[PDB]
Amino acid sequence: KLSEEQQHIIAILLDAHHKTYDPTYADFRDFRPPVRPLSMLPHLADLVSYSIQKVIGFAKMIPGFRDLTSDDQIVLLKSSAIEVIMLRSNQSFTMDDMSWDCGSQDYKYDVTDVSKAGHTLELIEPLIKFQVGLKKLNLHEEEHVLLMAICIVSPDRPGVQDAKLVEAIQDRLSNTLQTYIRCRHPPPGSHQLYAKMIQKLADLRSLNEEHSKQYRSLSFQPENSMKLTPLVLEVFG
Amino acid sequence: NHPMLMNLLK
Ligand SMILES: C=C1[C@H](O)CC(=C/C=C2\CCC[C@]3(C)[C@@H]([C@H](C)CCC(O)(CC)CC)CC[C@@H]23)C[C@H]1O
Repeated sequence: KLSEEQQHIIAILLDAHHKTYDPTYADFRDFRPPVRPLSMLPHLADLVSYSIQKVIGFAKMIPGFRDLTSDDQIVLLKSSAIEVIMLRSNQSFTMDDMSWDCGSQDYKYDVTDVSKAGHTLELIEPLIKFQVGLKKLNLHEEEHVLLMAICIVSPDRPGVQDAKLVEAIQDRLSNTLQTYIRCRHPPPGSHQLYAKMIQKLADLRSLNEEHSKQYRSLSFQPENSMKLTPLVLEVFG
Repeated sequence: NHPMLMNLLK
């Protein structure tokens, strides 16, 4: 049985995601256009920049998040942004041809497109494997939103100060999730589903680390960092 | 210092 509090948490997170993820992708017309050797860097930098803004807007709505110091909010968002972008992108990802399909041909991104943003298969191959293994969980939208919120409120991000508080917020989300699965996810889809979802959070840490390495390498060249956005530079370094 | 992230967080 989901308590009243746990049902509330899910309603809040569903709404927060609905208010921050336009599944029609209408705002993509505002990005510098896709061109198809770092020819996708302007478009994809704009997409990621927009996505960071949407991730922040979702985070602010996570119950308990606002109770954190303004400093702990910052550290959590800086370290998780790329991971929550990779998670929320699973909604446009399609196993049909292993691409992110955002409404139209111009806005359909494949392995070649990511490599034309400056990344290598060292990143891209595990990223597609992650997206595939995530889609294969066939998560309920309730689970998807709890996983993103649990990803953001992680007490072990380096620089976190009030870890005991971040832990308490996350536990209340983790318990909600464990209870949701038990109450509302029918077998066989439910079999070790929580353990599997937690495994996706570890896979994201490894994705974050390789993304960071390639981003530092990309952005060290002032001519590439010139093509990024002020928000990407601020959040990614 | 993260002025833009700070502003977006309210
Ligand atoms: C609204 C959304 C749609 O589901 C589409 C989304 C797709 C996310 C993607 C697919 C293409 C390649 C992206 C941008 C990845 C790459 C490695 C980021 C590239 C980067 O390092 C970002 C600064 C250089 C342009 C991260 C997430 C990936 C973001 C998501 O927020």
